[PDB]
Amino acid sequence: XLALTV
Amino acid sequence: MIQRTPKIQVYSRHPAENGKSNFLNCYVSGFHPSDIEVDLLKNGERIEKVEHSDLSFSKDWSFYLLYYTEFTPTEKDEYACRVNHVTLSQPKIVKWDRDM
Amino acid sequence: GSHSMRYFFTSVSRPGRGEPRFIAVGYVDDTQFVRFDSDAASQRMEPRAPWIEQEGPEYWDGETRKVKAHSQTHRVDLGTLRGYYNQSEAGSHTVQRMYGCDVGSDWRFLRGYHQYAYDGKDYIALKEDLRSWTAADMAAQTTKHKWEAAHVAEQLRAYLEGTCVEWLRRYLENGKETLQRTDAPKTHMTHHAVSDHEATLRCWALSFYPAEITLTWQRDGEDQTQDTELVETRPAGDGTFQKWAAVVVPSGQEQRYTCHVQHEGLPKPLTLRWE
Repeated sequence: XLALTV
Repeated sequence: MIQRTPKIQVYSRHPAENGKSNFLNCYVSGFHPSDIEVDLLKNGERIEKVEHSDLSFSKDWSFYLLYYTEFTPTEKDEYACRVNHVTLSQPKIVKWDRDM
Repeated sequence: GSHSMRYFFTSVSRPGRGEPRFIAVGYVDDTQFVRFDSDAASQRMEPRAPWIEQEGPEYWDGETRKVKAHSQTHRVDLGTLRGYYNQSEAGSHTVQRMYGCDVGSDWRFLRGYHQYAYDGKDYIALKEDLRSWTAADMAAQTTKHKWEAAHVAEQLRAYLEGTCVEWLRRYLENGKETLQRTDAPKTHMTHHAVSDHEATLRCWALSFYPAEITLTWQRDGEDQTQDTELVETRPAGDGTFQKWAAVVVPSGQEQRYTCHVQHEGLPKPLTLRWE
């Protein structure tokens, strides 16, 4: 329903 | 760091009528950071049965929250919302005005 | 009409007072339907709309796993961001992320979005083409390089054009009574003397849905935008919204002033008058 770090 | 002041609105869900149960809302919007103290007051005293919405935010990233409780307006009882946040040098009280 | 689905995530560090506080919420248009709060006892994604309650255990289990995974990734982000900006251990910082999709009237994919902020400022955003990134500063360029090397946009695009739009369509069908409804504003204006020479005119719009509305004052047909106090559209708490606009006017001039209300639920824009 919902689907990574900077 | 960015800081944005809460815009505080206190109001009833439906038009207030003495003796008719209703909901008292304190809506705080446009603030940053999210850490905030919000109390509803009845005759200057903290109301205990208060719920609030889940923390969310607007397109501009600023936060908004709704604090609310069931109440029955009367003639003599005075209502208000008290908010503190890093942007306010002292806690700010906004009084409910049913004649807006 | 058009519809949107959006997920909103906020993580706030609180150094030496625990792990970061993470809150997630999901919305269809202006109606909330789920929440997760990392500080709460349940540790579950929870329903916040009656029409999502019928979703079965795989939805609740899978969404709780996904949202906890989003939380972990923001915990890493808070550490990484403090390094990028050379910030000290002690102070509290905030990462926010939003993503989701818009569909048109045919409920086909229209636009997709995926944006992050750090300490209240744009950090990095997926652009309209869903293939490239807008990075707002030099730290966010470091992220952009890593996300391009890792082909993040392609994985996002597939979500936003596929899964996002499928679930939105599902919710629009299951929660139709709530979500495919328009409640036209009940409008009026109030009048109160502030002294013997001036009066506040306040234009009200009540009980409306969705939240998008425009309230404006005119004086002999001319916009009074600099003189208008417009409050933030606010929830009544029952699924509808309210808003008001006010001007303070010389007593006697009330009939020059008109309030104008635009809302998708109105067959025609309304003009309210004092005569």
